[PDB]
Amino acid sequence: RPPNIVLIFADDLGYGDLGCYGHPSSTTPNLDQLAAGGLRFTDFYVPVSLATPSRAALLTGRLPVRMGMYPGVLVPSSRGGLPLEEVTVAEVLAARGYLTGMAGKWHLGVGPEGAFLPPHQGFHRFLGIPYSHDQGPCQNLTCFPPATPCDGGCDQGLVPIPLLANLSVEAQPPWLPGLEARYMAFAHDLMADAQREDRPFFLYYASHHTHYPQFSGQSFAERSGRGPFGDSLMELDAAVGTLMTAIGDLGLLEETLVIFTADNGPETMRMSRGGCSGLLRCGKGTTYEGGVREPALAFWPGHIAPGVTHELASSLDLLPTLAALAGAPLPNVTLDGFDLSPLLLGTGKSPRQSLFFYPSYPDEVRGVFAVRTGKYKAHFFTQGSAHSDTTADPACHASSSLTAHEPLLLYDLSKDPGENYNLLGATPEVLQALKQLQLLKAQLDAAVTFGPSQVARGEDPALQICCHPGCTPRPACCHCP
Amino acid sequence: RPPNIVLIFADDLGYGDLGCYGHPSSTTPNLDQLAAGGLRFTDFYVPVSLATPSRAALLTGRLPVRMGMYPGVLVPSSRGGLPLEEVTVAEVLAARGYLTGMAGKWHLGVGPEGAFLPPHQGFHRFLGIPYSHDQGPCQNLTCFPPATPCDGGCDQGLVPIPLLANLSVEAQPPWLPGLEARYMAFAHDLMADAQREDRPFFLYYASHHTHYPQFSGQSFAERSGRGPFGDSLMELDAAVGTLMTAIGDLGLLEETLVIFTADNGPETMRMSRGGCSGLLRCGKGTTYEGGVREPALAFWPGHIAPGVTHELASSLDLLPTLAALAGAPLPNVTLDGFDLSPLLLGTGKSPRQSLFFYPSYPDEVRGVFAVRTGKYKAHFFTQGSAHSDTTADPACHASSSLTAHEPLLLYDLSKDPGENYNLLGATPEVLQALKQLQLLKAQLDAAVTFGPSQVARGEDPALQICCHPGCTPRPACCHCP
Ligand SMILES: *[C@H]1O[C@H](CO)[C@@H](O[C@H]2O[C@H](CO)[C@@H](O)[C@H](O)[C@H]2NC(C)=O)[C@H](O)[C@H]1NC(C)=O
Ligand SMILES: *[C@H]1O[C@H](CO)[C@@H](O[C@H]2O[C@H](CO)[C@@H](O)[C@H](O)[C@H]2NC(C)=O)[C@H](O)[C@H]1NC(C)=O
Ligand SMILES: [Mg+2]
Ligand SMILES: [Mg+2]
Repeated sequence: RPPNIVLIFADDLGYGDLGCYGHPSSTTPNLDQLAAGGLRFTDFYVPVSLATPSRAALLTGRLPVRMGMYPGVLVPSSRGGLPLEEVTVAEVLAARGYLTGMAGKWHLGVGPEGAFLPPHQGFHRFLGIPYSHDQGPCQNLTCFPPATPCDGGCDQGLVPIPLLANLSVEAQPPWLPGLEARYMAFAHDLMADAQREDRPFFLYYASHHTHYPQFSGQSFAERSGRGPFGDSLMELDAAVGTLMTAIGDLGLLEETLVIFTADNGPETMRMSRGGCSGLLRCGKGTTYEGGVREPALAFWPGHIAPGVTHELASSLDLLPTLAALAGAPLPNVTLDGFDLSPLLLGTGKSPRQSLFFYPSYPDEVRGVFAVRTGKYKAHFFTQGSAHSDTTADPACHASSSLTAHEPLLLYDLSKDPGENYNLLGATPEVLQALKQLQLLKAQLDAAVTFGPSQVARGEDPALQICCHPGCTPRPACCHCP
Repeated sequence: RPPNIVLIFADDLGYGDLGCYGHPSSTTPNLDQLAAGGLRFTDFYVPVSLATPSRAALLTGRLPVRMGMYPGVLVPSSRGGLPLEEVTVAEVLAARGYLTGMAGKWHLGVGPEGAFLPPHQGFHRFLGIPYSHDQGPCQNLTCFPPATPCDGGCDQGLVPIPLLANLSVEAQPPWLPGLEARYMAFAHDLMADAQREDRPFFLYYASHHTHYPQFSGQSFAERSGRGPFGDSLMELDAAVGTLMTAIGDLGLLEETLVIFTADNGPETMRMSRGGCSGLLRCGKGTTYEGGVREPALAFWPGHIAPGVTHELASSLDLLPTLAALAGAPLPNVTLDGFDLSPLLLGTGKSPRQSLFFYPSYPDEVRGVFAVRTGKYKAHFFTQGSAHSDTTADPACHASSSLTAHEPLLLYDLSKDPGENYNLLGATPEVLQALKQLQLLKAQLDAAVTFGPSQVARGEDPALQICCHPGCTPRPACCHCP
């Protein structure tokens, strides 16, 4: 039968944050053990280094511009959302009869009467926050018990963060030192109900770690030895340990595929309360490797042998791989990913040779910003971001503005993953890579027409979720902790 | 009985070059397996990030300025050398009756009739090159067989590189695609003779990898998928695999302690033919973490359990640990390291709380440049280096000149290992760290008197080794390949 699937997606976590990706001070013992008994990717990517667009791509296997998920990210007042018409992974697995569930951050739209909420896009069960946890004021929230407050305040002028159960406000705001526990219990129940009914489950655990502001429950506060960002990552790692114990307990180890990855690179503007891209350059919000190249682990005892692949892979390849693996059929839409099951099961290579990267603010005159083929990556356009400010590398700062490069900038990632030495600063291998990259951009730009933007549909304060509907004064009357 | 000891010391290799320290493209399967069954350090250091001074410190357990090993490094014409009077590790183990042997780079002086060569400082056996392999012309050497030449030429105006056997020129220059093989065989014989005579051996394998220029034998050329720097590191890794097979073969696994580390950070001026410091800042020649913080593995089946320590350690601590472990007595000299055996054997903590860092060009008016206590590191002086040029971080370049900092620059390495956020840009933990660091520098600077420099004793071309003594014209007549 099709396997049970657990998909864990961390938030704003970098390529060099796990212990097993080199960090000297992180504490992530469950993830290290999951890498030690599974496949660790060195070259897995996401196509855009922001939250919404990354989350859309993972769930539909489709580049975000195809469906209007740009520019920037959605906010609480947002009129727009991932069209209902797109077929998510949960829609696909639901129809093969999976009990589907999601815990955590959705950030894929809310809408008039919550029409874009997960329960409309194929999850049977949903306990979570519908957008990032810092999108609503937090100067009064506790981030670390007993009463260490969240740092800095978060977004102002908005309803507190709502924890939701399907479409109902279960709390507003929730108590952050307790979210993990709520989420483990929801996960545990979903698994056990699925055993109960003889059916495979699909759990989508989209953690809030390690997005700003950092938080954790008391068993982690001040125990990772890397400060708040670590306490928070140690908690995500202990949630993973929990899912894994529960998989043990129900005797489901060899029947569950478990993937871990993250939506985008670190927010280095948070300084030492943000993540680390390791040897890679820059972070969140850019098309440099540090923003789009993420950690990725695939673990399935008895099906995937412990190792390290350098094959190309993308979050875009998850719907199709999982569809394949569960004998479910693919939507009748154009897809930008591929089935990676041969690579997972060790009977093949990855079919993916290229990757296309779009910036946070794309546009049809400029098209794709960077393309990777084999070991080479070309950048046609370059640009820093305020999510990546504060590091010593000036190309990452928001003062590095949009600059065009013709001839393109060319890096061989196998020797210069750090993207330091432009090879066009000659050889025949180089001229052949340049001609291929130039043609893959012109091909893609000529063939993709952007979907009309969801984010420019604007904002309506009246779409903000409220615990005490119709109350007054808005937004402070919404609440019910 | 005291264990057999193998000490492997790589050259110009960075903290993020091993596969197990995060690199995405290196191929180092034996070292990864050695980490997987042993202790991987995250915070091991060397006190100066140049070759000579690092090599002096490791062998004597003493800060290089105590014995005149500054500034810069020794050259072939150098009149000076590590005084005979210093007691090396090999001297110490010899007197407890170890069969002692060294293969590889010595760079600790040559002298009039080779008075500073290893055979005078306690090794019974020596097959190697007495200084770096690029210190003599290489435009005509082959670096990768069948006939790929070394890149760039190396040093000019000098005798070719001599391979030596005790004090005799066995070759000049040697064939670089064959060094590994010579070195494995010498190592194999030394082990097996030591079994034969019922005595513990001490092998000091100081590889030439991954110093410029890169080279390897044909089984590695073009097979690591990271280019020449990788082919070269893949060869060092396959030498490690060989030592390990040989340890197996003689049935010596649980009686041999094996340590791996490297003398100093990467030479990023070699660009993509140089190493990678990972998330750490800068490289070779600086007192930033990327120049002084090195990979370090301790492997001893049945004595050291597989893990990861974050305890402080230094190359300075090796003589005393090994002396302890072999029940040999310590020289009657002031030592700057400590016995780490409790940490190795899991019955203790490291005794080391502080580390003192000197620059490549030290002086008694300025004294130590950086000090680490617990998780904090202070920099009293900062400075870039031409060994670290070419990266995006401007503080590493040789155009960043010697700048004093009062108040000191203060970093908490557990949250900011990358040395980005000066904490003095307030708190009581901070003021207490500042006062302690300021006092550890003034204490050390007032108590260490520098030894008179060996390197300023000057140069005599006549000290250059010659295969065909008395020939003419010097230096090209020296040779005998
Ligand atoms: C809200 O929606 C779902 C689905 O209706 C709730 O559903 C589940 O709850 C019970 C068992 O866990 C059963 O009464 C329902 O059959 C079951 N539904 C399915 C399809 O499994 C759920 O409790 C709410 N979501 C969550 C967990 O918050
Ligand atoms: C040069 O010096 C050493 C020591 O004299 C040589 O010594 C070893 O060689 C033989 C066995 O390997 C024996 O004849 C000697 O007893 C032995 N010496 C010791 C003390 O072990 C050695 O071959 C030369 N160095 C090397 C290996 O190059
Ligand atoms: Mg995100
Ligand atoms: Mg060196």
